[PDB]
Amino acid sequence: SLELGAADIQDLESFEAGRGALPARAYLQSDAPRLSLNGEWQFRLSPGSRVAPDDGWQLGEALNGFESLPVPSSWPMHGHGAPAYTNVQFPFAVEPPHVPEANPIGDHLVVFEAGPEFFPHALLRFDGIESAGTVWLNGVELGTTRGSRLAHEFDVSGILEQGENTLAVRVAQFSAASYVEDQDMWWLPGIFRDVTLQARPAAGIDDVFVHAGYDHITGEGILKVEASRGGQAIDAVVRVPELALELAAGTEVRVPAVEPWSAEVPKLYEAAVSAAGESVALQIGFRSIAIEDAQFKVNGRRILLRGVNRHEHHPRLGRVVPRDVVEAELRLMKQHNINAIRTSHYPPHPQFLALADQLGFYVVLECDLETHGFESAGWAQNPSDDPQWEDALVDRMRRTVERDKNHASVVMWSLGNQAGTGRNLAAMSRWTKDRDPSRPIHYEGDWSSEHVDVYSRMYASQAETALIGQGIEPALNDAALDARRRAMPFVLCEYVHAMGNGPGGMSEYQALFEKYPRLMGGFVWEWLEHGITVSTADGVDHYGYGGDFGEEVHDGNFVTDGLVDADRRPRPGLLDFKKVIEPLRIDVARDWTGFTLRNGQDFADTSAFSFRYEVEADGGALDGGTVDVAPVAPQSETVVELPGSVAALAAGLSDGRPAVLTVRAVLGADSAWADAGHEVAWGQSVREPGAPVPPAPVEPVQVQDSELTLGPVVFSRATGMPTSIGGVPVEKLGLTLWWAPTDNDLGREWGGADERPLATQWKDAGLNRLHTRLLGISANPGQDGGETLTVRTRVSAADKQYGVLVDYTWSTDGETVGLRTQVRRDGTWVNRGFEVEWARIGLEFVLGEETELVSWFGQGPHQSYPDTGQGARAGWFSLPLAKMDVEYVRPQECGARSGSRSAALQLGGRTLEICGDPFALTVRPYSQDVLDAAAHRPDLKADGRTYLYVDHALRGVGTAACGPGVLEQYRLKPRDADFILTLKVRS
Amino acid sequence: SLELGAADIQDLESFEAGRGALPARAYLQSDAPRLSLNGEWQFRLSPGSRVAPDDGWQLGEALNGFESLPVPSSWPMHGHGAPAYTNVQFPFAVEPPHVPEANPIGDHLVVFEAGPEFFPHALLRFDGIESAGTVWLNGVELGTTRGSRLAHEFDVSGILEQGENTLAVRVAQFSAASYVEDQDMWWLPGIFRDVTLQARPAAGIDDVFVHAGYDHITGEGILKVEASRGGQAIDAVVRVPELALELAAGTEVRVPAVEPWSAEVPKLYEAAVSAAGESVALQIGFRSIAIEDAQFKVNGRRILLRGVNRHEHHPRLGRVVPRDVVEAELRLMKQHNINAIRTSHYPPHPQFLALADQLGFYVVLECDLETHGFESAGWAQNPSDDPQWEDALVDRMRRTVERDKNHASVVMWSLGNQAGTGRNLAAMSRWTKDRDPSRPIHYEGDWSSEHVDVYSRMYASQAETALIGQGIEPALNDAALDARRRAMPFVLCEYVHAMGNGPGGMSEYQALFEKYPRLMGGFVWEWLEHGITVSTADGVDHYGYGGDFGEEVHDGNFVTDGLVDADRRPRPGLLDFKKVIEPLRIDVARDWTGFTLRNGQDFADTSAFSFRYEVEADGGALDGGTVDVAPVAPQSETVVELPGSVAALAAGLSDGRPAVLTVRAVLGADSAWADAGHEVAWGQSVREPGAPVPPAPVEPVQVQDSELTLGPVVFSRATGMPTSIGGVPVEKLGLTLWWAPTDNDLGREWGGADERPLATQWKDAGLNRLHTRLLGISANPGQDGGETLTVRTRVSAADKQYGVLVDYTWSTDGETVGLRTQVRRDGTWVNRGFEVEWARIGLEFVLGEETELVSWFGQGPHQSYPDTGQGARAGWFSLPLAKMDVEYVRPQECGARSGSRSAALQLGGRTLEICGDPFALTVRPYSQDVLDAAAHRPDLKADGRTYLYVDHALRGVGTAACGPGVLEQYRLKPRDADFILTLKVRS
Ligand SMILES: OC[C@H]1O[C@@H](O)[C@H](O)[C@@H](O)[C@H]1O
Ligand SMILES: OC[C@H]1O[C@@H](O)[C@H](O)[C@@H](O)[C@H]1O
Ligand SMILES: OC[C@H]1O[C@@H](O)[C@H](O)[C@@H](O)[C@H]1O
Ligand SMILES: OC[C@H]1O[C@@H](O)[C@H](O)[C@@H](O)[C@H]1O
Ligand SMILES: OC[C@H]1O[C@@H](O)[C@H](O)[C@@H](O)[C@H]1O
Ligand SMILES: OC[C@H]1O[C@@H](O)[C@H](O)[C@@H](O)[C@H]1O
Ligand code: NA
Ligand code: NA
Repeated sequence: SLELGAADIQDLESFEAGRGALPARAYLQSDAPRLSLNGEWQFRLSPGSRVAPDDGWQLGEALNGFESLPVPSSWPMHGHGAPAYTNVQFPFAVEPPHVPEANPIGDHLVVFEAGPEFFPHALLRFDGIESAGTVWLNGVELGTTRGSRLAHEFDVSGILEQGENTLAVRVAQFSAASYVEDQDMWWLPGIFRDVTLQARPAAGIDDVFVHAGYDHITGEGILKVEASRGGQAIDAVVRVPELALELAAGTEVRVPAVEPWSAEVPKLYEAAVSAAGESVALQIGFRSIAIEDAQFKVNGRRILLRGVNRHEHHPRLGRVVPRDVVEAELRLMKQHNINAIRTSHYPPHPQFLALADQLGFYVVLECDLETHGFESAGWAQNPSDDPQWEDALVDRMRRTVERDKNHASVVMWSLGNQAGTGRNLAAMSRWTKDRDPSRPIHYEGDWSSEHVDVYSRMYASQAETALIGQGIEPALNDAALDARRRAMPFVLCEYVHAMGNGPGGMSEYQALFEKYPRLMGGFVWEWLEHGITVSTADGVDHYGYGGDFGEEVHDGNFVTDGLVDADRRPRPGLLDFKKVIEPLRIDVARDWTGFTLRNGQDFADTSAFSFRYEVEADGGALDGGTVDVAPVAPQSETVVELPGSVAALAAGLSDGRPAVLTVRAVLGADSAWADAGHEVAWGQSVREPGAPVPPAPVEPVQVQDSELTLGPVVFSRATGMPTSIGGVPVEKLGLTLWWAPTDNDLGREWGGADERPLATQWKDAGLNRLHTRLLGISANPGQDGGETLTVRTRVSAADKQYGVLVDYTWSTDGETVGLRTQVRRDGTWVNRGFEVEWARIGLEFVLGEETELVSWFGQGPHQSYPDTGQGARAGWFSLPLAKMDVEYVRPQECGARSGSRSAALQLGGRTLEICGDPFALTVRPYSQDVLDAAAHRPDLKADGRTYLYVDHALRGVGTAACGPGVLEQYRLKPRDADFILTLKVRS
Repeated sequence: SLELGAADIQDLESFEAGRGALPARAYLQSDAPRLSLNGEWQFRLSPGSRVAPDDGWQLGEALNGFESLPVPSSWPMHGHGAPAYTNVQFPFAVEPPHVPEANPIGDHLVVFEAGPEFFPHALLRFDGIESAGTVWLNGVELGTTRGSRLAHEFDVSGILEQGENTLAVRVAQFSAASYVEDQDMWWLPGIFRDVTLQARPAAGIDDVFVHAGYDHITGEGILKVEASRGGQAIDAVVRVPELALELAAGTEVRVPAVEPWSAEVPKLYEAAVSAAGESVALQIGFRSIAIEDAQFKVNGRRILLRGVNRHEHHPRLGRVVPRDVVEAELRLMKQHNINAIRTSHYPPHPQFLALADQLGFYVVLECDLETHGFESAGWAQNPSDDPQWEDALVDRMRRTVERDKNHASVVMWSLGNQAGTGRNLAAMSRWTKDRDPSRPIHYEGDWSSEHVDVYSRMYASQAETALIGQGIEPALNDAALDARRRAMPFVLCEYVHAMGNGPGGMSEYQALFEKYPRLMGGFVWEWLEHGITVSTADGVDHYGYGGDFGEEVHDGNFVTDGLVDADRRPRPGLLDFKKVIEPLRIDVARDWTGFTLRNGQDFADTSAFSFRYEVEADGGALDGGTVDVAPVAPQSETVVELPGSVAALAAGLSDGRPAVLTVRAVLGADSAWADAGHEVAWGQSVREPGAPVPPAPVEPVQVQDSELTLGPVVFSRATGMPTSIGGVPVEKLGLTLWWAPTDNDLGREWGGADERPLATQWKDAGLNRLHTRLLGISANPGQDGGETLTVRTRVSAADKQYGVLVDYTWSTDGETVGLRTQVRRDGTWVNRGFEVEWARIGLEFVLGEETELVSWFGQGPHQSYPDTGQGARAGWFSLPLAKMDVEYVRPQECGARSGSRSAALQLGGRTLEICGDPFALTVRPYSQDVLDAAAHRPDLKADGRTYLYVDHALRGVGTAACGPGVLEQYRLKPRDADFILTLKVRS
């Protein structure tokens, strides 16, 4: 046997959960001496095990080949190799437990000093190594690590020396464990969480298990704090000063009056558990979880989960998320009405849990297990059902549960994600139910729900969710399993996939969640885009995605699918989500005399809020103030009268003049997660402006050799299009039916005979390449010598027989211009046997000047499409042109402002004003073809023109990249249509 | 009505066949004064009719805007606009008769002088204008032209002036006629054929209709020459000196003994038809065409059509083909055994016909009509069935027939191509049968064959062709039409689509053509690639195809689909086609005592040929000479004994020594189309070399720290691959299963549930991204202390569970190296529910040095794949590395030499020699990934290495880009396999 590296590879191919580590336990704050070994280490990278040197480097001998590297790190974020993104597909041949030859091996070394406080006993702790570590101290092998996002501790007693010590860690990127770590995220090897030396004094405390329940009938807490050392229960004293408690560890007591913990009111009691040689500090939240009457209840009440799936990602550091970024992102979540987090799909940094306890989130704490890449082979060889993997998978669940079991915020344990079904998942569930019956078990992969306590799905349609909400879904074949599942509450562990422009359809889910007790709510996929900061050859920073790092196989921009970008800047979807899930409902009366207020919270009343009103008109705010609202109980409602000055204004306003009344609930005082005045909920009542009044057509058409003039409009006799309006140059005017496909439009809409993505349907139909033929131009008699001008055109595409006849009728009184557009289908819009849907029915004006500022009356400030824009409120808005865009990583259709009634574009020294019945407004400095072709933001370039889109109709954006497409009510099928606009130019 | 250009556009949208032209007539060589107006004209281009100036330019006033342009020309070939390629799809919206707004309008002007010989009567002739011309002379509008490849003449009597004249022609690229001119070719506007002034003397001859039949029973000619002036029969004298004839025009006579015309023996008789004021010169070929007993017969005998489809294209001049290029390409066709031409899909230059008469080709002369782009809408609005188009389509057929009716080479009239079915095609057929019953009518678009005389198909499979050949195809529903069609002879007007590497499957068609009298033969699609010469930014010339000229819609490289490149350089397909269709069959006896000879000609005996033999061995020619063969009658065979010295050599050769006997039929004397010694047919008998003798394994394996040595081979202990063989550096050795997709592999194979192109099947299966895992390396006991080395590997792809186990066993005696490769499937090669076919089972050696010369024993000199290579004969070959490649316009798999038994690569100062049972040999200076990624030849770059492919199995190439894919016998399904090679390095 002559090949090199055989012993290293046999270890990497092991089915065992590693070796040599101390038993799994909780992460505990203790007074035992602690030394962090994080800092600058030495690092050497080899391309695989067979060439990784065996040169005594573990002693500090072979310094050459090594260079400085920060630890913790994801090493490809620091110039060593490259990140690689795959969604489902494995990046290596699927033949478990074997590893590919190209397998980056990273050797890490650090020298540190240990004082006498670390003797006689100490351990070394590793909070995360992706994916396989072998650890040596002073040349002695301590053992190995498996379970990339799980903690391992090694006893160093008798190996650690007083004074200098040399720690060496060989990390393999790929191992047998990679087959059970196939999450949809970047593959990033490294020692990516804390490395800590901890003294283990005699008569200490190794593990603690807090049991802190709440009896909602009596208001009592139920407390038992177990404590152990070396696997044996120990005498220890538990002190909870705020509750006047001093009790023995291991005894259950009833605490007469506790304030219970919830995400809404995250009450924590400081406690200490003390033995002779060590004391542990705890924060105890009293809460009990129950499943009863097909409802998920906390402290005796059904709750509504307004959730996100949170991965750990940083655009420059990879899987290392600095604490300040964590704290800020959790506050950002609370600022957007989120109350729940799923740790997709592995345990988070150990210090995350205390922050969730403190700020208040219901947490689904998920084990590091995902075998999704076996699905393509019908789950053949799936680790979850293979006996050889049982110990490894039970170990993952054990380490997951033991680490985080003391945290009130953890309300459910999840077995993993997309791991199929099998005997080892059942073993993990059995182990967990025996160890910790206080928390229900979650796992979506087995729809029969045989081994879980809630029924979980991902991306079930709104329609199917309504059936489940009513308890009327189709039955499982096994009547006993059906009876069990039908009596379970239902959660969407992933829904409304938030990739690109979207997600559409959030309101339809939310109405169901709020109506049906069996529906627990849902967790958006996902909180963040995993963009990675890169730069062009000219130094322009932007986010990269799959394939931008030379990957042979990858899934492109499916890793940029979040509510916020990788720097935690909100996408429009987050602003809409905040509104959709707002925990108070404010319904303002049409007559402005008051509002109905529903408190949708589960535990808190409305006393935390200040209720403010404001009336705005074109000239600015006409009135505003606060109203005193007697606190409304959870799940109750009331009617609140507004001050008489508000209704007096409504009465006084001349009909047709626009005005907006907004009632908002803001924090009355600072909280831990936002300042006083932070807006939580709002409602409005709008007095809409009258429809536009087209001008009397009293100006005649003047005929020149090559142009026509009609008041302030000049037209080409060769094209029929305006070439200037009030001196604003017009390069082109034409009909639009298409937009640059969103990420959702690039997804297949399964079901029905046509499974092409909408983008492909449009391409095949030629909708991305429309052309216009001029049929004729004629003047018609107007008023008092004036005339109208009708330009007749037909729009179609090369090689197609279908078209739309489009007639433009122009009129003017010399100041205002009227434009009537009439669209009539000429032939059936069917291509390849299927109907061709449209993106819009609108006009594109290409103006020969740049726009500095865009103002409008409608909704805003951010974009809105028919099935989004919940967060866009009625009002007057004004933005610099650059701020109208949306910085999606892959540029795509975005930035439309639906529901507009008037718009004004400042183009140098002139203002172009447009009025209509509701229209969508978009303004860009580059064309739709530039937007479509661009794969990253630096591909966009301004060309000196203004591209102005006025849409009479728009389709929705849906979630077709993963889950439901556009719901029927928001689809735009071909139709005939007519609409009027008025235009004016002010100088 | 205020738009510009309305009158011009109404004319362009006219359904009429133009206006003002003289009646259609023959192209006739006459003694009337003729002046060619070809030369340097003045030219101005506008983007459409609405902006095309009406500035009096027709008089020579508006010189500015005009620049010099050669006429004839295709104007986009001279920097004015750009060529655009579409196959089927129209490049404009389909709404006949309307034209798009973007419609290049080219104004052409020339001043010329006319002497007194052009008075009182003269005409102007235009032999082609694409697509719509309006003609003025001295400011007077003569009329308009429709039918782009048809001739028009205009009377200029009373308009032409003695002295200076100004001719003006406005040409529109697009018109209503574009809807009936949708051939698969470049769209190229221009005045692209001759412009001629012709005097029309009094008492002259306007038209002549030659009728020249042949009675094969008596050997007599049947002659009648009709002559007319102004539509009336005239007295004229017909003189045929070689036949001693002086007769009146309009009288039918029997000529006692004529030598008949055929493509094989194109006998022409010079004749003159003379009236008082004009004489016409003719070449008369006597031949009669008959359909009888379901056979197409000429001069009483069934013929076999060995044909090509000939478009008119030049890579720098467009639709203008210089006469010297025409003459050379026709000789090239004859040099490759072609005897028939289809003028796809329009009449050729008028002077082509005399060349076909003279050189000898059976011509299918096809009308300028193709409406293929209406098929996508179910033929809705198809001009062929629309009454408004009747006059226009009958006019096209009339002009087609009248121009060329006097030519013996025209044996069938074709109505057009891919024009669907309809009443106007029936009208065209009726008109033609009435006007010229001497020629059968062809049209493939109506499979019922109701209005034609032969049954024509395009790309019918070999299987379906065999059924038709036997008269057993499924019946038409109408019993009367079925009886008619079943009694028709059958032609493939297009078959064996010759795009890229291919066409495969030619032999299977040819065997049927030769076996079944009803099968007339076939015309390859197509003679030439329509490449257009372009240059890179660095000045590297190459051919461009669709999309290389900025087209919005195009069909890519489907215009480069020929047997020769646009400069008439043969592709390998032409060399194979020549052999497939060779008109003599030479079957050499295994014992080298003689050969059987079949004369497959229809009229000629074998007296034109010299029969030569040659015996070659490794050292060179051992013997050769000529053998006297008594002339063999058409369709007969004989046995010919070879000189005894040949068999004496065979007897004397030691068994296992290779030797090749080749018998060839060459021209004994110069012909009009090739020189004496030109090879027409050949056959061989091969004494094959013995199988390779692997060495005695008497050298042991020497183990070093990181390498192993086994005689002259060094191996890496990290990869198991050789790193040098005899000092030749080896960068990589591995198994191959894939090749860079050919044009055929990018085509869909219709039928069955899987219609992905093979290239897509491979991509989805990961066959283009295989990786290898090392399982182990071990030494085994050899002989007398020696050892063998077995390297065990597994080949698979990321995210797939299927693989192949590949074991390499190495042995050496210190000079020769033995390599045994064993391949075993591990799991089923099924992906997306369908079996994954392989391109090959072979080895790729990547050598770290450049190869200067490649030599081999096998077949050659050109490439061969399992279903091609008919033209590659057995022998010894040697080529510089560059000449091993094939210069396809889109680079793709090519250059394999199948059937090799030994190869030698000269790499600097060393020669690497390889021996095996039959293997395919390929050698390249760039990798397969470079070949696949390259879209044009300058994308290929040498990297300083040698890529050597040794294939134990290869799949065929088929014709799946259009028509049959690889036939079952040539497909390569996954299998287990083993094979032996020997290697030696000589310094
Ligand atoms: O777990 C390791 C990480 O822990 C975070 O809390 C810290 O802010 C980061 O800098 C890094 O050290
Ligand atoms: O003010 C900036 C941000 O800071 C928070 O503290 C505040 O409460 C939020 O509403 C947000 O506006
Ligand atoms: O009359 C203006 C027209 O210009 C053409 O160049 C274009 O193809 C048409 O779609 C239309 O825009
Ligand atoms: O028909 C026009 C063409 O005719 C060819 O015979 C000639 O060689 C070309 O130069 C061009 O004049
Ligand atoms: O010799 C060059 C070429 O020229 C032809 O005249 C000859 O007959 C052909 O066989 C070809 O070889
Ligand atoms: O042992 C050599 C190997 O090297 C790796 O880098 C490659 O992925 C494998 O396919 C194989 O070539
Ligand atoms: Na884009
Ligand atoms: Na290629």
